Amino acid sequence: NPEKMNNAKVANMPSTEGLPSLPQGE
Amino acid sequence: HMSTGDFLTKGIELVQKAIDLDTATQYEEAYTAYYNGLDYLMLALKYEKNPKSKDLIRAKFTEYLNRAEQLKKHLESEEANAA
Repeated sequence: NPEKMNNAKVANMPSTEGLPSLPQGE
Repeated sequence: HMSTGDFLTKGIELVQKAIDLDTATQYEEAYTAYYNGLDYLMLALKYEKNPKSKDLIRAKFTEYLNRAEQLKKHLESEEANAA
């Protein structure tokens, strides 16, 4: 079932929201 | 372990790798994986016909693009300071 596969892959895409902010300065 | 097509899968596998590299503070390799991943996800978007899938891929693409920007701003800043 290609449709359900595709939908599942999209649903489970990873998140960056746990990653620490990366500041830049001098 | 490589074939043609399957853009979505390739893109997701690379970003999964980027996030682990990112987590490990290996930002040079992380960035490379992010942009490789993003190239594939862009292709995925181009040929995605399901509007909901497209919206969701696009939302994630944006998030990754944002992270990748942070890493490049960091990496090039660092290189300049090394001089």
